[PDB]
Amino acid sequence: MLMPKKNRIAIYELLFKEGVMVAKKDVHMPKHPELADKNVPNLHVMKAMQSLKSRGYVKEQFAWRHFYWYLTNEGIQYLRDYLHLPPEIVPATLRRS
Amino acid sequence: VQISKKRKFVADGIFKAELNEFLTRELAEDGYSGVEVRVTPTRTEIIILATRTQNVLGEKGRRIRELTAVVQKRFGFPEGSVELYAEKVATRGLCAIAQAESLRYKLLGGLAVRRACYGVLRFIMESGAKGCEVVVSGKLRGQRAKSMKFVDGLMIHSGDPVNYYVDTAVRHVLLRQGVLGIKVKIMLPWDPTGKIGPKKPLPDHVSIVEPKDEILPTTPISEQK
RNA sequence: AGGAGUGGAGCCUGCGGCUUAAUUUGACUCAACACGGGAAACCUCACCCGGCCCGGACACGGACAGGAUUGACAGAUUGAUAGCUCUUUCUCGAUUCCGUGGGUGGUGGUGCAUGGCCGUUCUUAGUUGGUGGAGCGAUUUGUCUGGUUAAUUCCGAUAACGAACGAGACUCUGGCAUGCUAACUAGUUACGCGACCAACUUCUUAGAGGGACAAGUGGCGUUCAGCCACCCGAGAUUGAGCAAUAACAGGUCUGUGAUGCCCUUAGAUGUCCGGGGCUGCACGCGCGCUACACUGACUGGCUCAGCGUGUGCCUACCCUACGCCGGCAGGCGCGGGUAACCCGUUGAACCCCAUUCGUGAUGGGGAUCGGGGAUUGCAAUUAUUCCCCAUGAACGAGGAAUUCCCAGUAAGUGCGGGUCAUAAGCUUGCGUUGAUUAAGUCCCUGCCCUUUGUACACACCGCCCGU
Repeated sequence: MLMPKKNRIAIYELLFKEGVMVAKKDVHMPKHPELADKNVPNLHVMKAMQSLKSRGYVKEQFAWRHFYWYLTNEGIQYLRDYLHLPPEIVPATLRRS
Repeated sequence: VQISKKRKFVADGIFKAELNEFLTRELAEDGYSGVEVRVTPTRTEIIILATRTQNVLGEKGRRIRELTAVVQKRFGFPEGSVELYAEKVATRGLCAIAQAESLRYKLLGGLAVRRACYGVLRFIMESGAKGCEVVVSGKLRGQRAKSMKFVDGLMIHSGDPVNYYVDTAVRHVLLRQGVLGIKVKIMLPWDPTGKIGPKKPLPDHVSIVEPKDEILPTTPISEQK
């Protein structure tokens, strides 16, 4: 919450570009171990991630102070319906198969 | 860049513990038994033991590539540095973790606990185990929780031999009523070689080599044709 | 008829009794009370004189280029360079807000819904099938008359026979090698100097081994199990760890998207060197801080101990080797050590001693409390931070009640880890000095292996009688 729309689209191209990620719950602290130096404020990026994975339509699992994600196709369908980005631009994650 | 040997050993132990918990909480349904991290010059190869391997690799090795990638991006290894395999376990019937998961997934669907516990106990015994005991504690309807225990065979509790003759698994089963915890203890048989059981025998067990039947005449007489 | 050290003589904490911002959650004998590894300014304070940035996958309502966000010293605030001043119409700019809860949850309830961990009954030796005997049966035998053992340990006996746990064995730890495996961080031999005036490894380190078995002897023991004593021996019941089903409405939901929902509030048990207490003294209690004489401490006049710790995923925080010099930690330059390499053969320490007690208030061990430069922690006082002037305190075995303890016990004494900013009066370990009494008993408190009684079974905190 308390999240601007430019940071929204920023976190959304981050989700588009990465897909499969790992993370840790950090909010107040000003430097980050593995998801810092992204030219965007840490707090708004992490709160937008909170919105992404806790809005109520993609499930999570919280343990050992870290996050591992299964990004369902319902979320992909929501993204395609909202931003109108077709899946024909496949993620580059399908290499080294 | 460098830390002392005490810190290094402790960090290696923490890495092993967190990796084990991670691939315990991920694929407990896949028959996962345990992890074993092997050192290799400038490498860290990982072996996963599971009763079901087609399901940990999946189609086209999807699950393996995903969880290898997340372990890579998590544990600070350089790009493309972690490679884990998935091999079957030669002792499926007398591994405590595997049998605990088997009970938890026999109970998660909603079933009578006595039938499942007796089936698991019978299967462990028919796997050559020296003895077992299964404890299931939790809610069985009512204002009170009960603990019912199923034993068969012989089992030790005290001393050092319990460290290498008994393997224990404690698991939580989440039902809509609440949580029931299961406890599977298996007393491994004594077997030299094969890694099925401990190499040393029970320290209170003394062995004697057995002679054979000797019914012989009074004096040996050579016989020639 | 033993004692030693006690809670009363030298380093404040826990929770209730107990004025308003002060006696603040969980834990009601052992089995609560430096216990939640909980050393409270504050992030963890809910007893707290005070607030703001506030929440809804939905059930229904108020409707769009404005419906406000921590964010100004000097007129102030109720401590506070917090715009909260009934104040500017500065400032990310559609972020959001109000009424009820499921929610991305609440260190929010319920541990009388649970899991898992512990603690305890219960430190003792206890416990249970199968088959076979007995009984209509609950149930009993096995699991025992005796002797023996620390032991349901064994001998033995025997309607029981075969077994399974627990006990033992086991693991770790100490104690011992004219032995073994080898070290440029301990340790060294006559073609060695800086001195007639590259030892096939042993003190330290640590390994495949050895060594102790009531083994030898003597005496007690259906001459069995075993017990006592004595040589020899490094050592002759030798530290701990682990530890049986049934147990308890024992503690923990405040360790854990470990976990089942009845359910408050906007003053979320979020932040921000910010901020009252609890650091009072008629004590309401509990754990703690302390040695009585030529023994206590100084001459600084000989090589002393550890057990251990020590510097980037996080991260901004490590242990320490000379001089400014009053008399040394030390405000600043300086190197070493990710460590048997440096601290350090452990850098403001023995218990000793030509500062001394001639018979005990003196020199002998400190009632406060003042200065010398303070390690540098905003604050410390509403917990951090040295020895000296000898200023004289019942100045030499202690209401009722009692807690711990049998040899390297106790006690004295310092040191290191945890907590941490080198924060300890706490705890967890470690050495150092060093031990009076006892090798017994069932009297008190309890426990166990039997027989017996019972009107008890919520099991004596029971049950129960009487106008």
